[PDB]
Amino acid sequence: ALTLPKGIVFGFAPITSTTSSVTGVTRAAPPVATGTMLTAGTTVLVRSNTWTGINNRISVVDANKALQGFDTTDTTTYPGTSGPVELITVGAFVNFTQQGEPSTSGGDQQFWNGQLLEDRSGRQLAIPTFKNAKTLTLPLYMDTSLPWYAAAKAADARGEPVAVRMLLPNGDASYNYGYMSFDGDATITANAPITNVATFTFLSDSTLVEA
Amino acid sequence: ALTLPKGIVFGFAPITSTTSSVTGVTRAAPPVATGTMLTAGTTVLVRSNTWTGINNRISVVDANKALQGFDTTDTTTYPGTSGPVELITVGAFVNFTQQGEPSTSGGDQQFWNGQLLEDRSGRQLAIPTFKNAKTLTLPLYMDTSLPWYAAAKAADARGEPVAVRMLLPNGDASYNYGYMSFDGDATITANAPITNVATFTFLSDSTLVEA
Amino acid sequence: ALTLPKGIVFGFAPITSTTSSVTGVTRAAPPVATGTMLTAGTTVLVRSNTWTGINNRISVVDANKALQGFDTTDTTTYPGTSGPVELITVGAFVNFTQQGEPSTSGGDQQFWNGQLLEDRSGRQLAIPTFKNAKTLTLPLYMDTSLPWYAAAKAADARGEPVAVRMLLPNGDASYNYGYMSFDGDATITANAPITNVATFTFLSDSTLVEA
Amino acid sequence: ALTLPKGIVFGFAPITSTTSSVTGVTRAAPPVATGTMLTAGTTVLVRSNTWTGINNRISVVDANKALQGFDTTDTTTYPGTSGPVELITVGAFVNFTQQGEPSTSGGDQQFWNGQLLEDRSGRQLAIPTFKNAKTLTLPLYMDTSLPWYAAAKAADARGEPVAVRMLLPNGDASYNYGYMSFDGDATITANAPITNVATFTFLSDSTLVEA
Amino acid sequence: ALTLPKGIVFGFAPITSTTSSVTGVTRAAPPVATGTMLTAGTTVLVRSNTWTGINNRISVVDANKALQGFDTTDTTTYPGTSGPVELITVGAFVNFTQQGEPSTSGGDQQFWNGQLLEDRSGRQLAIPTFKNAKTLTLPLYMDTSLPWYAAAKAADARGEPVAVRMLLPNGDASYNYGYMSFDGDATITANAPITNVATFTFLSDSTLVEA
Amino acid sequence: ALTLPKGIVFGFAPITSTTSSVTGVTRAAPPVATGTMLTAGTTVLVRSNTWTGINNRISVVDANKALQGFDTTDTTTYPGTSGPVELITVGAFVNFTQQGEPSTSGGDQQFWNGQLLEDRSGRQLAIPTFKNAKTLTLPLYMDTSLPWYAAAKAADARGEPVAVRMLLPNGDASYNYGYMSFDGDATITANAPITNVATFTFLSDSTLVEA
Amino acid sequence: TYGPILKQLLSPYFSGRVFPDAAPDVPGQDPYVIYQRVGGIPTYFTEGALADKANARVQLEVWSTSKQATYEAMVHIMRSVAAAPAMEPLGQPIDDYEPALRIYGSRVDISMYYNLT
Amino acid sequence: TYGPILKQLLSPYFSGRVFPDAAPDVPGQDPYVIYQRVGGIPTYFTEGALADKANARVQLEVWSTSKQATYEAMVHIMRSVAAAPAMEPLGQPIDDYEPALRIYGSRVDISMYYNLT
Amino acid sequence: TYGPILKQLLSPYFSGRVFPDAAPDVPGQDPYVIYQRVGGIPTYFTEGALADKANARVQLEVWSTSKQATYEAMVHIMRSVAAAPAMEPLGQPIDDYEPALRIYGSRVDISMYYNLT
Repeated sequence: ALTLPKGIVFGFAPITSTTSSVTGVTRAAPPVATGTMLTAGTTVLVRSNTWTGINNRISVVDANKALQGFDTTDTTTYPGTSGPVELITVGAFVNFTQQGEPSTSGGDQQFWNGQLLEDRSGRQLAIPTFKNAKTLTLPLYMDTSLPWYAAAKAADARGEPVAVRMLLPNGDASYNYGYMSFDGDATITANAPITNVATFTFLSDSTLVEA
Repeated sequence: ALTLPKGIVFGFAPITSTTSSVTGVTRAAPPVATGTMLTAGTTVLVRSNTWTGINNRISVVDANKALQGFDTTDTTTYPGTSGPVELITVGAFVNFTQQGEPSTSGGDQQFWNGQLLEDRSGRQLAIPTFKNAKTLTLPLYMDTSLPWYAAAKAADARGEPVAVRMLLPNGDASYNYGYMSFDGDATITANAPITNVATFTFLSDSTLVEA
Repeated sequence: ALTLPKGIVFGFAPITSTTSSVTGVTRAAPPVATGTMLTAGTTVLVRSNTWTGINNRISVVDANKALQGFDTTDTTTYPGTSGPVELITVGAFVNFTQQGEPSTSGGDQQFWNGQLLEDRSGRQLAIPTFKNAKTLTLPLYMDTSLPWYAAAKAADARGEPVAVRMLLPNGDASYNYGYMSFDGDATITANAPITNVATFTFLSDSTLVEA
Repeated sequence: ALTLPKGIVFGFAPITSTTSSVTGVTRAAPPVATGTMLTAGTTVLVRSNTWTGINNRISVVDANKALQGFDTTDTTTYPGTSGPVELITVGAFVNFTQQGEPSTSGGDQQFWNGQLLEDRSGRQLAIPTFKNAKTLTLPLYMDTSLPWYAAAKAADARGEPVAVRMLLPNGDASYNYGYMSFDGDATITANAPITNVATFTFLSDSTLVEA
Repeated sequence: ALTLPKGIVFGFAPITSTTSSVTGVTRAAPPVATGTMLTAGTTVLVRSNTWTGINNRISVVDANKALQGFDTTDTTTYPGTSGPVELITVGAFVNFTQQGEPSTSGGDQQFWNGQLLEDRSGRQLAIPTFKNAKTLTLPLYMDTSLPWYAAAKAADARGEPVAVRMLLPNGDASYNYGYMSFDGDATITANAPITNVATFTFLSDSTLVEA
Repeated sequence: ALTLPKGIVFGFAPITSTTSSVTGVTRAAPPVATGTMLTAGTTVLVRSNTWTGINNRISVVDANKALQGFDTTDTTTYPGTSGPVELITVGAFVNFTQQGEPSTSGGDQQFWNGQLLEDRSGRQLAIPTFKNAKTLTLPLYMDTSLPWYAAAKAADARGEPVAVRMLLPNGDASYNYGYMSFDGDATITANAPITNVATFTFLSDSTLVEA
Repeated sequence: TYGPILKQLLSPYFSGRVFPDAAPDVPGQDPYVIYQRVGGIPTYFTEGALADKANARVQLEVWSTSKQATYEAMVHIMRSVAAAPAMEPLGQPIDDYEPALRIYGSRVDISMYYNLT
Repeated sequence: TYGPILKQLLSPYFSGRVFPDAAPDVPGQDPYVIYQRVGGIPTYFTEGALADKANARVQLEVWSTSKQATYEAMVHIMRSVAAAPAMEPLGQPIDDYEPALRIYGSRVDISMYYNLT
Repeated sequence: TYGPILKQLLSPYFSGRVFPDAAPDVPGQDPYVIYQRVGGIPTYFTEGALADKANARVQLEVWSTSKQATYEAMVHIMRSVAAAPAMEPLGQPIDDYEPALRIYGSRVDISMYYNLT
């Protein structure tokens, strides 16, 4: 056990417009896209309606025809049949270099407050709802003549969601769907070199493409 | 890599009234001002409308006839044709001496808050907008009989934008367009000499005149 | 360079009612009061209307007939002709003794906030206005049988502006126009002697009578 | 110089109802009560109307017939004639014993805020008014069988002003007019003995009966 | 002097319904209940109306027929005659064991704010009113099989005032009338044993049954 | 540009009784006087009959012998051909000092709404007609020995509409015509300095005078 | 330590008995002073140069043979340094005794701004 | 310590009398300098590599025989290091004395960014 | 210290001259490395067991005879440890000199996650 935070390399990719409508996601096994012609090993967004937990997540076509990273065998909260499903292909990944110490922040949960009068001891109830958004920060060391600089600045200016990858040295990954802010401006300090900051934000659940 | 914050010398210049209207900014290459008679090597403001990212930035006429520091080859967010473009010539630069430790502060990003009710887990969305203004501070050591003192006090009293330069010892520069506040009053401390503060504020993007 | 904060002695003087109306302030040179009969070397307030930067400042009649400490050669923001000018003579200065460590506080600048929607990147503008008031504090060591005690208490009770001098050991001065609060009450501490506080506040710019 | 805060012993006294109406307070000298029959050496309140600075202060009848501690020779803010003056005799003083470290707190001054638009530099004005109330604290060590305990508790319960004395070891005094709160309840700590707190508050100026 | 906070043992008792109406409380001496048949040495509440300072205090019948702990010889604020007086007998005391460090908190006093305009110096008045409630905390070490646990939990659930005793090792006591909250839930820490908290609150003055 | 209200000085001047009628008012070009003796720089009241656009406004003589503020090209809204246009000079201008925060008025356009017969879906008529009456309230701080005080205490008794100036820092102006009033004194607020409410009112067009 | 502006200031009382960092081989029974630099506050401009004045915190020690002599020497040093153009005394003296030579000492810190060149 | 970029910078004044961590067996009566690395700030990228430049805080000591010589040597060192491409002096010099050899010392810290390879 | 995963990593450059806590009796003039464990971060589960991996902060020292040799050895150690599966270098090297043997030293801390069994 004890996964370690060493060797983690980040990276982001744009969302293209090529689309498919493969149907046949089976709830029993790790879900399968029946008859898709997409070559096994392409990261593809899933935007299928009529299902709750597969709204805006990201996965890879692998194994025979399945999208590993889903466990939709639970069906008391997963009613109906699959039907039509959207599949948008994601582009290539641009990898950050010269990074600092990532520091995830946020993700607290906001209870409800209010009490039933009848209680003799006047107990106060707390009902959990509305988990806060979870962000990420990743200080970088500035250099204008690097591939990630221009791509990050452009993807900031576009103002559209991207697909963030968090690649462990083991060979796994943790794909996310969310926005991506960038600074692109020097941050002078006492003696440390010029530092540059790239903030993240996740709009859905996280997946794990086991490898 | 690892640009270092040593030997940085600041400086500001007024904005004059001499104007031109050179047309012919080409999107493909580093943009070129066709047929301008301005001598190569003059820092000139650009205030051309109908384009988003070239509103109030500053550059130098160099190479053959181009203004290095622009990368308007992206055109999905840069629609139309150049047409008329304004060019205002900037004066000479007055250099600060006896400076302290610059400390950039600000530049955070203000998300949006709000949630879709339909989510079973009650996920909270964060949408990025409205990046905060980024300032700068630069403590100086007071001396009334110095060239920068009178110029800074006058440029404060005028209440008009100036052009701030951040000259690295390498020979590069990072021109900005923005206001410029000054203190001009003693700040007595325990034992350190009398200190004087000059605050900055940037109203556009930053350019890099490679040299 | 490097003016040092050692040997600084403060002091305040009342504002009398003797008045003159000398005319003829010339913008070109260090301004001159034409034909004034006041003996050279008297600190005199200037309350001349129709000019922006000479409203409530203080200076000394010196040299031949000029009031050193003014640089009204700039005239793009100094329009019109001098005309009538007021001159009120200031009394004698009462010097503080047994002082502590002065600590100037305040003088920050309050920007404007608000953004242009059209910006693709959603840039936020900051416009500088409304610099905060700048105060001063000067702890003293209490003694009832001293000349400054009665004068300071009376000048507090009067509730009128005074003229504050900040005399460097070199022989220069920095006259100010502003109010003057006093405590006049013991401030007992753990073991240090009884301390007494005298707060200042400046209602105009500061002058420097070079000597 | 350098008065030291060692050996200071506090104490309070009630205000009785015996009253007189001696007239003849002379502004020139240290003020004199003409023809009063009160034995020299009795602390007497002064509640004479039609004068600003002698409203609710306390003094002693001493010398020949004067009340040392007043300096009403200034008359530009002291208009009119004395006329009738009230004199209430104060009782005997009960002295605190087993005291801790007094710590005066408060007494700040609340400026005015607001700016004249006409100023080119947008100067902000600060006008001093409304000095805050000045309190005092004096931790004591609890003991029920002591003379000061019952007197302090009763004078708290009465809810009326008293006359606070601050007796220096030199032999001087600093009489005040103000309220007097008491705690009278144990304050248990980690290891220090039980502590008891007595708060003060001054409703007028302070006097100094030189001795 | 110097009472020490070592060996203090707390304890609480319920308030029963047995009542009497003994009359004859004499103001001169330590007050006496004339002709009461209650055995000397029983802690009895006093709820006699028409008197200000004897509203909800607690005392013991001792000496011959007096209730030591009262000093109602002051009568300028104690007008009228005793008349009818209520006496409710209090039950037996349950003593806490395994206690921590008590820490009294609160009991500050809230002045009034506001100023008389006429004052030339603009003095600000502070008028004392409305002393805050004074609480107490007493961390305990949890053990379910102890006599105080069940009694404290039940007396919390009842929601009625109790009578709190603070027994010094000398043999004295300090009875109070007030509520009593309890936690009754584990508070896990880093390494210290499980801790349990019992909060107090006093609704009247405190008495001292000298012994 | 985004200018700010910093040096916005307001002024007024009573109109004299002179009448100068020199024709030359056209529609193709700005109205121009031909060979008049009014040197440029002294403002003129213009109330040309048979021309609605210059009904009750005021400009200043500029060009060589002309007045600006009328350089339109529409023909259906400016009838007639020149006519008896009178030129009334306006007295010496007096500026207010120590101005407060201005206040606008209702900027809502009055309507003319009804109902139509041919509709089957209940469409409601809505025809806005004309803007509502405008007023400007400018609070002003206390002084007595200032010329504008006498000017206002005379202009309130005069009871005539006056030409009002609104000025800008860089030389611009806006000469209008409309009502004004001055309430005198007795505006006593809580703790701010005494103010003097002043009220304007406008009925016609306001010109713009570049300078 | 800037030697000359301290030696010329402290010479008249001690008759030139001021030494840097070390007492001479035979210093005598008369009081003498030893000064030594033990740090300071930087005065280095970020642009790439340092000012012509530099702060320096010096230490001082007087070593007489009688207690009264060293007390007077220390009080004179404190007065002359507190009434000086650019120096300021911080802290209070600390005593010391040397049994082998039977001499009494003292010690106080001084903050001073001297001319680098 | 990156030797060459310090030795070539400080050679002209000291005539090549700069040594790492130790003075030679017979160093002479002329001033000489000893430098030694005593820490720094990390420049290690989290991705699994370290940059081609690395910070290092070096120490410096000048050991002349006369006080004036060491004062001039230290001030020259401070000027030449404050007017340098990538170095910066932090702190102020501290003096020291060695009675056995009768030499005067000095000591100041330097922050420098050198080329790792 | 987990010996094998450090010895096999640092053997090729030093030819197997890595020793735990002590140099051998006759170590020679060639550079060698000494490692020693000086603390770490706990990895103990509260339920009553400890994980199969445990953190440990080791120290390293290279002792050559020439300055260049120890500089190269330290830079190689830093590179090889910063490009490693589970180790990370924290801090910067500190130099040292041993006059008796005339050898130059170095010292740097390493944070590493090793396999307990």
